[PDB]
Amino acid sequence: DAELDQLLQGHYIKGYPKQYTYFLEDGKVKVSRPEGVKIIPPQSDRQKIVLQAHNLAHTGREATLLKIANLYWWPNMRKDVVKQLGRCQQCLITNASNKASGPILRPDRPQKPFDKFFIDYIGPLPPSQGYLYVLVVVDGMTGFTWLYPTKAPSTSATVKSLNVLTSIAIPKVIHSDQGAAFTSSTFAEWAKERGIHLEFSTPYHPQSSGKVERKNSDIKRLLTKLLVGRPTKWYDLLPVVQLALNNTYSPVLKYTPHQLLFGIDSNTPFANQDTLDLTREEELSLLQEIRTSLYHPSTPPASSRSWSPVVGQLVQERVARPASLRPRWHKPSTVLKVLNPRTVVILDHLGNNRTVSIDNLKPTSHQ
Amino acid sequence: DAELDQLLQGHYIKGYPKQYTYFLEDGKVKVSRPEGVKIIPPQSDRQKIVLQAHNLAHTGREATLLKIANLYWWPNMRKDVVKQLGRCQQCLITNASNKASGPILRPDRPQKPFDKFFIDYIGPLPPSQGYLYVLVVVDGMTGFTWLYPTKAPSTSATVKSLNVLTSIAIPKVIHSDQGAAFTSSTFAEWAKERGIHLEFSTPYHPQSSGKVERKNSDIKRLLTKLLVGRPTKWYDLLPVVQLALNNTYSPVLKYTPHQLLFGIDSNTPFANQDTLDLTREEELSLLQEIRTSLYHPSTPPASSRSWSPVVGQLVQERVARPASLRPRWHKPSTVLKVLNPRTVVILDHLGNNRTVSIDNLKPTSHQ
Amino acid sequence: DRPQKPFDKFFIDYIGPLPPSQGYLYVLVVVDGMTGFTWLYPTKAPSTSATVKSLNVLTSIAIPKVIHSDQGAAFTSSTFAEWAKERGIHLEFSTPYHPQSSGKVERKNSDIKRLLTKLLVGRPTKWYDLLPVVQLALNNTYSPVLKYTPHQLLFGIDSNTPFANQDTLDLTREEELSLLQE
Amino acid sequence: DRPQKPFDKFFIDYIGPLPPSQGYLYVLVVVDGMTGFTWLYPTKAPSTSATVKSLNVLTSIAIPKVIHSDQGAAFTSSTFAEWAKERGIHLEFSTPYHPQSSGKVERKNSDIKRLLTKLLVGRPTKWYDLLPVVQLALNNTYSPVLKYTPHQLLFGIDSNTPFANQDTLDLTREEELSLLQE
DNA sequence: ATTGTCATGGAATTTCGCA
DNA sequence: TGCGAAATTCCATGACA
DNA sequence: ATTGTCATGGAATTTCGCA
DNA sequence: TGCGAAATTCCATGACA
Ligand SMILES: COC(=O)CCc1cnc2c(c1)c(N)c(C(=O)NCc1ccc(F)cc1F)c(=O)n2O
Ligand SMILES: COC(=O)CCc1cnc2c(c1)c(N)c(C(=O)NCc1ccc(F)cc1F)c(=O)n2O
Ligand SMILES: [Mg+2]
Ligand SMILES: [Mg+2]
Ligand SMILES: [Mg+2]
Ligand SMILES: [Mg+2]
Ligand SMILES: [Mg+2]
Ligand SMILES: [Mg+2]
Ligand SMILES: [Zn+2]
Ligand SMILES: [Zn+2]
Repeated sequence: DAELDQLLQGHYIKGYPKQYTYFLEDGKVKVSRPEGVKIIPPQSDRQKIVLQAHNLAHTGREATLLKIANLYWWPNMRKDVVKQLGRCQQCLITNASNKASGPILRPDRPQKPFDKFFIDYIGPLPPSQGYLYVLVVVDGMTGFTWLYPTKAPSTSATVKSLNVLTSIAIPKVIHSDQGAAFTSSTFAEWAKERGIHLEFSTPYHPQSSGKVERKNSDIKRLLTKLLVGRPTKWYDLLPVVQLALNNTYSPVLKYTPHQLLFGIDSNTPFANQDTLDLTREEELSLLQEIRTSLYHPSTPPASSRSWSPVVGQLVQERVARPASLRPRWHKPSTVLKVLNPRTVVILDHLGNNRTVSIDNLKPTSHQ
Repeated sequence: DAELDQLLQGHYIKGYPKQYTYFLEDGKVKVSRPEGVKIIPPQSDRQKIVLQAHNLAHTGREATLLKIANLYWWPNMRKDVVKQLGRCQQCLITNASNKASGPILRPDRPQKPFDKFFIDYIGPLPPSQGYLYVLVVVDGMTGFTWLYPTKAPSTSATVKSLNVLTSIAIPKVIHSDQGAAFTSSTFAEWAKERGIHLEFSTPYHPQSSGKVERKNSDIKRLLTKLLVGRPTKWYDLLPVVQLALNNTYSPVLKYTPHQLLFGIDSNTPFANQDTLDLTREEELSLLQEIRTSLYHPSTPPASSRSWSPVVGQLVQERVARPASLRPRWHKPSTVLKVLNPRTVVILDHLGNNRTVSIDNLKPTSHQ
Repeated sequence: DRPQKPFDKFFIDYIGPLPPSQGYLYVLVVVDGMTGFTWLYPTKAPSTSATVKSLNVLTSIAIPKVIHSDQGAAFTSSTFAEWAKERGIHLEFSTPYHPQSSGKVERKNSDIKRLLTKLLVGRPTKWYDLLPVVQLALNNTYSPVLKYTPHQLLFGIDSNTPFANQDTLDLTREEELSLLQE
Repeated sequence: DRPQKPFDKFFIDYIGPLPPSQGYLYVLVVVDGMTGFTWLYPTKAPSTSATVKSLNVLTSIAIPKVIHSDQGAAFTSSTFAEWAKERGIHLEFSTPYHPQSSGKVERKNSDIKRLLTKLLVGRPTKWYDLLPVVQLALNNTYSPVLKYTPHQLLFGIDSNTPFANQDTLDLTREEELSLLQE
């Protein structure tokens, strides 16, 4: 009231333009603006007014301002509006983001076979011979794939299948998503016993297992074609599918996963016979050169309105399996470290450290 | 064999370049090409060879050719390869499309209130007072919305609610998707009795009901915020939500759906008082001008590799709810008429006429 | 003075008791003072509860600045007063035994009583389903003073149900006899 | 003549019967002729069925041009002949009572018999679980003639499990005594 | 016989207050 | 006739099962 | 503590066969 | 040294729950 007092008599106050006539009427300070006559509420009333207008439908910046501007005017209204939007907990956890993630990374292809495995489960499928799932194991360098049918995506069925697989060779690293079969301690003890380092995707981000996820597509696609018109008996087709895909050419690479693994086709149809006159040593020499000259894609252009995380920034993690009529976003969190432009550690909503993908984050609006 | 006979002696045959030496060896016609020595199978064997190479993994153009080129060579191999790909039924119905749809249409806003209603159901939701669904009715011109809670998305519950709604005014047209409540004959008889024309979206294409679908989002979003921390008792909030959204400003329009319908706010918080001195007739005069000057968006740019349908073209309809390990596409169909660049009539896989959206079609590859 | 506008004043009143129709006995009449637009709500009693329950439906569409009614018990209760205060609605009562409103509203409430009577006869227990068509008729009836229907004054457009065939609103000789028997 | 290559020839043979381990009694040995790489499959009988069932697993990874074996009944059956013809595999038999192969394969099959015996003692019924580690040892064993391990000749890389500690492969005095008791 | 839509908040652009 | 700041407009983003 | 991927078929570009 | 056609490369599209 003290500020608005000097305004009525004609003194100047910073923020209130001088060329307007501020008068009193019905016990309220008013002003004649081009849009009409508006009420100038005292400073002590402005927070409550912004709150009442926002809470009508929990509207954003402009829809809240248009309501206030129907009755009131004061210097820098939107400033006070944005101030309330950043303090409304319901809006911060329910609204969607409008900033896209930064462009994807194209991590280096593993240098050698058996450097890194990507594993994942497909299923459930129609029951075939009592089996419901398929363990898919993809060698990251070659794309060579092993298929194992199981009755459940269990740790016990994974250990059984990988014991048979690693009869041929032990990998350095196995990469899996955070499914239950792979995150149990029994699976960790099984890997530690063999010098295998376990490497896990960020949660709820299948892109990170994209190498095996993409192979899952080819597997299902070929099973679909083979089962057209027939009942979905897929158990007896897994070896057929595994061999077919392992000998299929990648048009961009000009090689099949079998060729990248062994450097020479086996007794399969249309076997390439180009190296028939070389010795095995000359063949393996040509293989090491081919393995290091493979095409590798590059990070794409960022989109017009992308965000990249900064240490100390307020961000929010996407809710995993949100119930009906429940918010899709967690309470705000602080970024602790930036491992790469697409991966961060946050101080979790519970209080723990969590390594999450940027695709499951949004920057908290209004700072 | 007659064609390949003249080749061995040295005569010229169109398609076989002259500067290469074609010889015989092991009872097979061969040629010394830069990549190596390849077999030239007679014409009568080439179809079976393309088939055998394709069927290994049902690969496309280049992956099939690379297999054949390991052993054979003949003029225009890929021509014979594409010929088989267009005859492989399993590949045509299982593979994905790689041509995007043409850009979306932005149909004209209905000229008056009650010209066209958009209706749809939300749910099921958490049970509230025994209710599970919400009938959402959106007036296309104003965005004004009516909310009715029901126990099922039934025809009987729709007729009950619309009888209460149309106590205020009868619309010309009601637009709904092809859900069961709206496609029954009981609903058609109810509409014919009232001069209401029923207008249906193309099947499995919610974009076509986009006006009410978008309102569904605002409804759920506001219900979510209001129920934070509380049990999901949404029944008593529907009137609150309906009134709140009907009086919320659209920042791009600069008006609320209530204002577009009535031309004057009611006794709600922050009621706009700009027309207090005009008569009602002067107010309605300003309302008719506002209704015809509203912003309207335009069709966006087409993408790099979009397709648009042509009469007589072979296209394929997406399978509605495809089972596991089953094709995602129907057998090819013929385009009968092009109603607009985004809607066509096809001669269905069963034999009927079907009006479908282009987003649920792909052009059949290899003609 | 400011020109009269829709939602400036709602006139409410109860019609009944009527013959039972799907368990309802009364009709809560709401008429907008400026446009003459009419809403009809069926209730089971002339109580504050039924009144609040019915007006809660209407006020989720539009809220009037003032509600006007007679001194009926449902409207003069402290419960209804608290309901009106919560929504910022001012209550306005006519003097006991001296009902007043406006010429337009008086005549509209006359039409409603007469229109209901004409369709009561022959089917006195089927009026619950007829309330929708009754409102469409009342709201698309031409006003001799304003030279516009309530639908046009409220929405600023012509209606998709123009009731050109203006009904007689008087009881024929057969209906006169048949109504008398009850 | 063309240089010898992997998958040119697979040498197969049966080892058994062994003490029962998880219901299995035999081991089907498959050795690649060029690299010396070894696959071990446990079976329940030296039958064509068990042979086909086990080779069906191997031939979903790589298919040899030729399979070589002795004239054992499981390999000379018309069923196994039809199985080999369907996959384009040529069958090649050594003369009855005159087993032959190659020096590299002879010695590899010697190592396998000896390595199994050394781990049979003490735990004769637990060899089913040891087959994986047995293959890793055999396939990462250094070859004095080729100066490369089977793993290196097949994949062209070093292995993540280099068995530098070359085992004695001979029975210690205690194992000699304990094996004799059985 | 039919057809996407629009709240949201940073950024880009225009307008305002003053000289 | 031009400047700094506020006000307004622009528009990519994402969700309606 | 971690990170998208790659078959597909029209289109765009390069190479081939011949002079 | 240049043309028409074939061969090869390019790359947006979409699906891996
Ligand atoms: C036989 O036809 C049917 O069974 C149709 C059933 C049906 C009814 N209503 C639906 C849907 C399906 C349906 N899939 C959706 C649906 O998928 N909505 C999500 C959605 C996706 C994209 C979009 F642009 C808008 C949307 F609402 C829907 O919103 N409604 O109202
Ligand atoms: C506690 O963590 C969990 O419960 C994770 C469960 C789980 C496991 N495996 C999954 C998923 C979820 C899963 N959502 C997906 C999944 O959504 N895949 C679809 C998919 C989407 C995008 C993409 F780029 C690739 C994909 F495979 C999956 O592929 N796998 O293997
Ligand atoms: Mg998984
Ligand atoms: Mg997966
Ligand atoms: Mg629907
Ligand atoms: Mg919907
Ligand atoms: Mg009364
Ligand atoms: Mg033997
Ligand atoms: Zn809020
Ligand atoms: Zn095919």
